[PDB]
Amino acid sequence: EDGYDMWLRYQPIADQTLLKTYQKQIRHLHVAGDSPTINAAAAELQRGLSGLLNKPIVARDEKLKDYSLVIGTPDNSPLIASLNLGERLQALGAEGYLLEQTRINKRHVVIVAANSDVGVLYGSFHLLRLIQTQHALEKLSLSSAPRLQHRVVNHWDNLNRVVERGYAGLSLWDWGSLPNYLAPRYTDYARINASLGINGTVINNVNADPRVLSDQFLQKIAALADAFRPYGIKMYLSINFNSPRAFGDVDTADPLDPRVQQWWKTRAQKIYSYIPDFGGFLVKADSEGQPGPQGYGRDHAEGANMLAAALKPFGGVVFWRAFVYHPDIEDRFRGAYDEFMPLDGKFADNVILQIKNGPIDFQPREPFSALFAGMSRTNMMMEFQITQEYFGFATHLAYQGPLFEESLKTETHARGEGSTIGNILEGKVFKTRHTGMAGVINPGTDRNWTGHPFVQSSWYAFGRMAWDHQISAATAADEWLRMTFSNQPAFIEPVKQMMLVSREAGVNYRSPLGLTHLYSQGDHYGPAPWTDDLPRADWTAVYYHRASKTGIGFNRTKTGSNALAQYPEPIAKAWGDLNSVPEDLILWFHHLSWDHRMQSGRNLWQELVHKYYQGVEQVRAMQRTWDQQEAYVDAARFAQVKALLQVQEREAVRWRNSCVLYFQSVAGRPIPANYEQPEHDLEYYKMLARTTYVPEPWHPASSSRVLK
Amino acid sequence: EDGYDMWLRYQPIADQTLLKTYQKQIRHLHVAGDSPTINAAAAELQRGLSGLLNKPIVARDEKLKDYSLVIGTPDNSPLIASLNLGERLQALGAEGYLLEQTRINKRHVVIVAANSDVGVLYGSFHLLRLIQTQHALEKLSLSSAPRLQHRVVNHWDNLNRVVERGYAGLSLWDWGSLPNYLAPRYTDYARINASLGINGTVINNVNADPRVLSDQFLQKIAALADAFRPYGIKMYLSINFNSPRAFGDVDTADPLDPRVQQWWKTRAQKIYSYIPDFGGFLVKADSEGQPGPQGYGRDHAEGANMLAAALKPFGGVVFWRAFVYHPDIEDRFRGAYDEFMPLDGKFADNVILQIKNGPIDFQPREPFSALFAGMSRTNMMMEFQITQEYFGFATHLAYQGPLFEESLKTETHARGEGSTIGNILEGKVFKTRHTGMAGVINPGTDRNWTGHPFVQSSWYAFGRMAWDHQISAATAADEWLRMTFSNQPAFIEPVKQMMLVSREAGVNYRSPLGLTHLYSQGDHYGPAPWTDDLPRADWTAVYYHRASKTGIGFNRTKTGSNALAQYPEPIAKAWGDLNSVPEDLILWFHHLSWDHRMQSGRNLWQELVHKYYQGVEQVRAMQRTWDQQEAYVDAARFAQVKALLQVQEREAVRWRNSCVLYFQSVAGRPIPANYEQPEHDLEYYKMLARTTYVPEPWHPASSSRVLK
Ligand SMILES: O[C@@H]1[C@@H](O)[C@H](O[C@@H]2CO[C@@H](O)[C@H](O)[C@H]2O)OC[C@H]1O
Ligand SMILES: O[C@@H]1[C@@H](O)[C@H](O[C@@H]2CO[C@@H](O)[C@H](O)[C@H]2O)OC[C@H]1O
Ligand SMILES: [Co+2]
Ligand SMILES: [Co+2]
Ligand SMILES: [Co+2]
Ligand SMILES: [Co+2]
Ligand SMILES: [Co+2]
Ligand SMILES: [Co+2]
Ligand SMILES: [Co+2]
Ligand SMILES: [Co+2]
Repeated sequence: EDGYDMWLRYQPIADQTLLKTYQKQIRHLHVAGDSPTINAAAAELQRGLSGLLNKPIVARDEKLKDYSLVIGTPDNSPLIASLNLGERLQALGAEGYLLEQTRINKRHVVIVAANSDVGVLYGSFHLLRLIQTQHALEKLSLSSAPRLQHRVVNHWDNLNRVVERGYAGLSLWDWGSLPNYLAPRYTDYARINASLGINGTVINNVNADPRVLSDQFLQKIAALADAFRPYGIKMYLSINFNSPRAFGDVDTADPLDPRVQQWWKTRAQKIYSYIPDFGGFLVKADSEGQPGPQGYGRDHAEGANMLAAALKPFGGVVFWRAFVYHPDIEDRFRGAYDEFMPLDGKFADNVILQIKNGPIDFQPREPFSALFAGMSRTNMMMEFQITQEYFGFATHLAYQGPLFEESLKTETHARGEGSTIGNILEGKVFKTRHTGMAGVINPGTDRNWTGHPFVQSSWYAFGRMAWDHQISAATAADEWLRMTFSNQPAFIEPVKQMMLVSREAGVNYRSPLGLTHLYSQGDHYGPAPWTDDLPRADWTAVYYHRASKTGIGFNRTKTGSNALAQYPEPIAKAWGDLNSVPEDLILWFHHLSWDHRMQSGRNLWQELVHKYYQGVEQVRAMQRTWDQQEAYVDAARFAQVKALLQVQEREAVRWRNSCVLYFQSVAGRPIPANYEQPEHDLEYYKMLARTTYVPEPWHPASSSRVLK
Repeated sequence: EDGYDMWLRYQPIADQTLLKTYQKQIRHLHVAGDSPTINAAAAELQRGLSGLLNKPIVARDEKLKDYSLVIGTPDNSPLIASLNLGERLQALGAEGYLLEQTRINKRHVVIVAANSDVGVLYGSFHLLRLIQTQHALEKLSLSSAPRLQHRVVNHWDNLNRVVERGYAGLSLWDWGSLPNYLAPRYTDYARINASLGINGTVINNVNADPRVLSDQFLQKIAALADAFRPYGIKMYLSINFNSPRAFGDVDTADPLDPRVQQWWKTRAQKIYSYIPDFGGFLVKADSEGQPGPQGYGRDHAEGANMLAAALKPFGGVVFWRAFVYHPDIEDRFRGAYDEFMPLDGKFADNVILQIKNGPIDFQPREPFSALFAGMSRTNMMMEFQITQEYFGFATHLAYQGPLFEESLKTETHARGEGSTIGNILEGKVFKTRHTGMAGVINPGTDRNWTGHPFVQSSWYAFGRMAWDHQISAATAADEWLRMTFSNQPAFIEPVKQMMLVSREAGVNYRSPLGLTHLYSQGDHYGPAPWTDDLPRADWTAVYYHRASKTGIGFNRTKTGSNALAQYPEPIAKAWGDLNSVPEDLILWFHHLSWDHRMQSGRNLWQELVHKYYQGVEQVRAMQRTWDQQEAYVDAARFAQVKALLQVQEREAVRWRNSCVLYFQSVAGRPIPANYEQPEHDLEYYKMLARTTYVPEPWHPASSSRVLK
């Protein structure tokens, strides 16, 4: 096992009693349809059922035999049509499906029914997953339909093939051999994402390269689009707003100038001639030096709508990112809400505002982005991070399921109780036209796609939740572990719990209690809570925690930046009262004295030390847990994960010592004697921050020759 | 087939008659020894014999059975010792072996015998190779010893894991998980190289990063050395001559300063404490802005000897590169010879001068480096390039076997007939102590290690030629094709001839007739024969061709730069007379009028055009040849090579058109009417040079957003 198949491991069911049962149930595979998508479904079932059931199952269009798996839509399979499923099937829409043990013409059969061909494909993947996870097919009757419209992944890939915040190798897209070489991996990539119901992908960096819109690259991209099409995945591209000028065709990119409007209309026509079902554009504009409307004195609705008007005739959409924040504002936290609230209602119907789960930047824990509960007349979608920019690259084990679950189940009170983030995204709260979530996966050419094996679990969790936002981190992990490693109960429970605690461990050894943004800038690998004196203050560490001799935290109540007033009243009330604010968010909103007593009985200095030390202990416990699993995992992946956990323990100790000693130097309070005193002093950890290798090809820190 | 196994494909022998014969001859594997090296040999024979013979062959130490493969040395295998091989074994030295079908106490055996364990390992790989190439074991009696001491590969890997002139992915060395994670791939890398007899590797960029000498990185590198050691491969490191300054320990790097001498001796001690059999140092100094002794007003002997004094007590050596040339000389061709000739005999016995095959920079054809025939009191070694910096990156098929053979069989007349480069390298011509050959392979994390499947053939040939410098390109291709693809004679012949013509095709469409250095600067992917006006002229294209309305070529005779006088008399004569100079080198030494008549009857302009058009035709012929092999090759690799050849044809045409149109614009002569006239003009090809994607992560050109 080298991880190439990820969770699509079609190995014979290990439980022999169960294997026999499946073997009696699925003896033939009946597929009448022959469209590309149906063919892809048949091909997956054929390879999947043959592997899992350890016998040759070939997809065939023949007279129905007893004990068959029959797939199709009423339109492409007369057998499925004969069941007259009616309303039951129809309610499942354009992507849903029904899996049911039933009878046709007296024959025993298990049907993968749907209204569309992509519905059959999704249904087929679920059929396989049931087997992969050793669920019973007897009396099977289940239907499912996705709860969000655009379920997409994002790749921050540069055209040179280096991935920004990419810890799993070079970009998968081999531009030098495209379009001529349709590599097998492009199809496997499609199969991975289709297996989760992911129906779209942005293959290029948001720090966007204009070349993607030239003929040279559109031919390459079209070949990728072709490979992805039979698997229901639409192609999207990140665009550079200054494209008209980069191509030398117009002396401005002002969205109100007719020549600019025409440039993009003509370019959309060119794109659509290459990729007739192109999904549309992802846009990072007027943020971190990236070009945008405000550079021409226009607003984000004006810029987005101009792009949207160009794509509208072709059915394309603009995913316009809300990750915007000007250096001059008093509180970065407030930024996005204050930028976009005045524009609510001004965006065209095929513009969707793509918002990170939190107001800052993918930190281990952030409160929900206020825009989610505030924008009532604009299409929204979520942006989550899978690649571990802030969770330890490819060396740290960190299942992100819980982060996503936490976010999606957060009650916002936008329109009273029941206004969870998930319900907002689905369109149940504010009535909206387009819904979705995007996941920044940043996989690469490493054999196992994600570098660290467990980053696969995050990918998985993300994909499952995009399909159904109420799926728990626990459910997703159970499924993933069974598909990826083993169906042994003794293995699943400990390793699932290990996965479930990994995120919190990553909070604890880095920045607990509402602390945030304590990373080495700008690589983000290691600790650097002392960071100051950067061109922009809101990229430093001290800006956020505002530690002094008397206290720590950032005042976001009515007496401070009043960011709490950007939230619905019940959240503002709960978070602004020291009696009710969750301790896991406290320092985001309150500047508190070191003597403040926490729920545990410890003072805030004590509780900070306790959490940092807890994070390291949690990693050490993960080590012990993983070591007890050697009998259930293959030798190669076992050794790799064991080794990576050793690296993570070493770094978590470095994180703990660096942060505790730094905050000690400011607070001037001792570390309690029941905690192991750090091996060295604060200057040594500063030196370690300057010299400890940063393991990412992209960030310049990896080339740093600093040795002192 | 995804190329991960390279030429060590242990699939069952297809010829059933042959298979039975091998199955009757090798029924058991007898191994008495148990050292790490013998264990690795035994492991290789076990996996190899089992796969090739399609039956379980397990290494055992037991009472000898009839029809056994018996391996060992007289010291570790009583059975081998009982044969009293004597003088037969003595002639094999420290790395040689004997392969022989014989008898031990009545029992039919085949022995792999040597004086050392590594000799047994090398012999074990040859035994496998015999079987892999379907050679008969009956009456087998052969011996072999390497002809060069230091057979190494070079990795231009940066510590961020980007490879300089790297077309095959990221660096193999995963510094973020080292030393903790001993990846299986590290062992497979060792197996690949040991299979060829390669006993050394320089893992880091010659543009050297001083971090490799820090404890942080030495701990990581030692884990690599540990993995490489049982395979007989020693560890070497490129060094930065300014390291004492970079570490902040001394205020100069002057080699005559006692503090600097002491810094390197103390650092050597540190290195050997981690790696007790460390091979030594590779050094790029006073070249292309890299630091060196001349930066302190010292010479290369003074610099090299100071490093050599530090390594001497530990047995280490210094590979000092002669790739040096300063911008204000009249003729870069003369550079290295004028730099090093005055230092002949001034280098310590553990310094070896590492010299490129030619005096410029790995161009598709270069005459031999004059230093090989001139230095008589200095250890020398060859530097060859495998990675296709100048042969089309990972998209062009360019077997380098013929280049290496051409070089190694070149008569220099240094000391009579038989003064071939190969014979000089062996130490027979000048009587030197330390000999070798280095190969710049630059593989990466791509699944097939080399990107383009055929780059594996060039690595293969290099290693075989490092073992025996008289091995032909034809022989190495025959072996490689059989090991990599098929033993079918109808496949071997045409694909072997295709491989053999590929180098020459790459000369023809780029720079035939002694033209050189016509590449886009400084990425090197595409044509740019117009290149001028760079910070230094010797990095441009016009500097070399000197094309004008009246002629082309560079005068290196007595009436020009007189670089020919740097060669032995007979060579200068032959190359300096228009009657005897090879046409494949003519423009290196002579500036000729466009009306000069060539051997073919064509004038020089006509011949120029003919060659450029010939190169494209040769690529088209390679396409047709490869299409005829579909029945013999697995579908995946077949499709991949088919597609790459399409990219190569497109590029070859771009090269042909760009060059023919450029030289036409200078010469003012028509392209003869029988040739397909390019439809676009020269300005268009200049535009394509600015905008055609450069497929390499490392060079900045791949990030170029130029669109016009
Ligand atoms: O969210 C912000 C990040 O975008 C920022 O990342 C920066 C990207 O550009 C790099 O050149 C910088 O080094 C790096 O800091 O980091 C700060 C964070 O607030
Ligand atoms: O041999 C010379 C090369 O070394 C040179 O390659 C240069 C390497 O440094 C890069 O930064 C430059 O861009 C590149 O030109 O090119 C010319 C060749 O003569
Ligand atoms: Co894995
Ligand atoms: Co980059
Ligand atoms: Co645990
Ligand atoms: Co206290
Ligand atoms: Co290959
Ligand atoms: Co680099
Ligand atoms: Co041919
Ligand atoms: Co003419």
